[PDB]
Amino acid sequence: ERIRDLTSVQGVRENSLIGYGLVVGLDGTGDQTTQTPFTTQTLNNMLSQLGITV
Amino acid sequence: ERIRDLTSVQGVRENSLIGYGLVVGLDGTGDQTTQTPFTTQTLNNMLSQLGITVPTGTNMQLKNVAAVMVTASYPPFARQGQTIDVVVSSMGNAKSLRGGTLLMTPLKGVDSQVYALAQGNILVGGVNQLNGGRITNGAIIERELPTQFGAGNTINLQLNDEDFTMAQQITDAINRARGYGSATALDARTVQVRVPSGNSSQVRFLADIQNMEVNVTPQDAKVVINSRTGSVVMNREVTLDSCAVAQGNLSVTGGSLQSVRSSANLNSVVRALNALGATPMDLMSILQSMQSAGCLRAKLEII
Amino acid sequence: ERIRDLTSVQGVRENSLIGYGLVVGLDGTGDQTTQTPFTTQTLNNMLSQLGITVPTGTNMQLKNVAAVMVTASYPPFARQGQTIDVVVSSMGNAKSLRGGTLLMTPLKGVDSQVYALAQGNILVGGVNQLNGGRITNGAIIERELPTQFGAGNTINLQLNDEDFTMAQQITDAINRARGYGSATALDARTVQVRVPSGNSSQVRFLADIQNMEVNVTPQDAKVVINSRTGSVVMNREVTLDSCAVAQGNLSVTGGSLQSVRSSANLNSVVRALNALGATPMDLMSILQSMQSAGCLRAKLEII
Amino acid sequence: TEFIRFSGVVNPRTISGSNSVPSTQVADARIEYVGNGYINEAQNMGWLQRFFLNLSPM
Amino acid sequence: VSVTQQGQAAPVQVGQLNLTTFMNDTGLESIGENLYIETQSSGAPNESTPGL
Repeated sequence: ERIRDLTSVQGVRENSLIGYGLVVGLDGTGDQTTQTPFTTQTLNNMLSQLGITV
Repeated sequence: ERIRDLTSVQGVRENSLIGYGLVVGLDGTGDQTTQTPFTTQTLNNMLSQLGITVPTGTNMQLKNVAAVMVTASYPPFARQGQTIDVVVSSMGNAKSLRGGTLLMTPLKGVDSQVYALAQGNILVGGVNQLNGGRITNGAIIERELPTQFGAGNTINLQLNDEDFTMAQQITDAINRARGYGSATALDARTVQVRVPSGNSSQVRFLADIQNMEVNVTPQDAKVVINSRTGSVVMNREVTLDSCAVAQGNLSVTGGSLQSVRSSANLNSVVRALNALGATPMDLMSILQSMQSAGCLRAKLEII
Repeated sequence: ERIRDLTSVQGVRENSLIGYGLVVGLDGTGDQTTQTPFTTQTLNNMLSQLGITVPTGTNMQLKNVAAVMVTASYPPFARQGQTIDVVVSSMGNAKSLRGGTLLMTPLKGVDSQVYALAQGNILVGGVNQLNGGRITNGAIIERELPTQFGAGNTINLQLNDEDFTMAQQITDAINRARGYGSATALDARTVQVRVPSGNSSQVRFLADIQNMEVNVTPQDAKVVINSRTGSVVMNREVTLDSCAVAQGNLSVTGGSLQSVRSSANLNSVVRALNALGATPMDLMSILQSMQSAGCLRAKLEII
Repeated sequence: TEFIRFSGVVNPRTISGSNSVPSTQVADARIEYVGNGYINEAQNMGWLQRFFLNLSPM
Repeated sequence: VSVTQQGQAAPVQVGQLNLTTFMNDTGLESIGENLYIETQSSGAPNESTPGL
């Protein structure tokens, strides 16, 4: 059980994924949204997608 | 009962549903509705749908209503009429959702189609989170997803963790239990299983396969370090090589350089590292330095 | 009496009804009606319907009236004249609904049709929620839903939790009790049962099936973590693998690295984790780190 | 009699909360505002004047 | 107690401030924090609207 600990197999590799999201349900410890316009912009985007146009 | 704990069946998967709703019945701990216009806008929308038209120019300052986002999981083979649990999370400047009620909320999928309808009473712990809650059986399934299960003679078991040895072990176990060419391995993560054509026969085959017992072969040595929570976890395959370690305010129980012996099993590694007298935050730096030097014969993963 | 606790009958489902109403008889704990124009607007609507026309330009400042939202459940096979319980939740800036009375409220469905009428006296606990209440038998059913029950020779039992083993067990139990081809499995969640044509015969068949006893096979190992309420729940299938754990302010009862033994049953797992001397909030991080490393042979679900 | 005719294609997400959309968000906007009666005929060139406007050297 | 509001030429009434009248004002017990309480020598606090 040492070769698996010393080498890696060609083609058997890991990639990296990134994305943007919103986290809700905080107890008043979220963004101020006055210094972060993108939070409100993306919340409005989500609401518009769901059918609400602010 | 190990195969069901090591793999997942192809096509038997869970989806994610999201939706918007209003939570009423709060004890003055709802939205301020002056900094959250969408709460009042959607309340007016609901009232208009119910037959009440509030004039556009009017000041509405509510205290018992909070705009919330509802999240749910669409289960495999979900059927209309079935109930699922939902999570309700406040969206803006609300104080608590302790005794609230979630009104009719359509839960959309990624394709923006309604798959469930959510309505129920929130349970909030009450150090405890106040702006988040859970409703058991809070949403009723309304749409069903087509699937290919029961069609064809091939089904893929997908391992939770990639391993050629574990894939071969599962394949050999299935071949030992249910005939010569019952299962084959495609890669380190997928095992292809031949099943009879039909629905009931495949359910029987999967029922026999799922509870099968497979002896887990030893995995790769791995040390998991969580600096955000301050934890270190070492599996049973971690070994150590002999080398000297020095760190601030740590000394022989004497000199600042302490010898670490060659260790073969996990008990020896734990004894050698406890001989250092290191705090876990110090142990993180020690382990990283030893991985850089080469004493630590394990994969150091920071999570 | 286990099949009725493990499955649901296709077509036998519950719907959700919503409506708007006014609650009167409060002891000065109602809406302010200056920040909630809809309360006064709907009170004027009710008075106009009853024959009283209050002039449009007039200041109405009420204290015993609260605008509320009423939620109810439409039961399976509901018939007009039957009574159901309703939940009454305040909507804006009301203080309490302790001794209120709900006036005539039409409960609409998703299709915006009246299915029930709600009117009664609210019961409020009175640490207790003041803006939410329940009325037992508060709504009378007014509309009935057509259904296909009694038509055809097939009925589907839908499992609460998807499992090929449990589906096969239910199918085998039905076949063992009521003939060879009485039940078949379609997927991990649905079991198709053949029943005689008619209404009474299918009711008899379902009555015999529902109270049948089925031995539940072991499920998947699962550790449920609720960070919002601070709870951890481990089922009987959770096992542990030997590995070392370190966390802040936790030490051998000595060194900061503590060994965790290989555990087969739940009692061994509980003993090993209690040997760590970890607070449940610390146990959450420990369990997540062990799942990342691989000691925890269970599915870690955060709810 | 006056006629105001409108045609076009509207994106659903451009519609406001009051079921309104400005005319500048409509893709193939066709807008027409015409009338009839002697008021409208008084705003038409005479046939001879149109002939001259199209065929006169200057 | 009348309160004026916007868009309402007529002031609204909010309530009556009633005064308590005793028959021996010397006899009340001084609690301390600018408060007097009825005693046996000044019993029967008579509520009345001011002016009568």
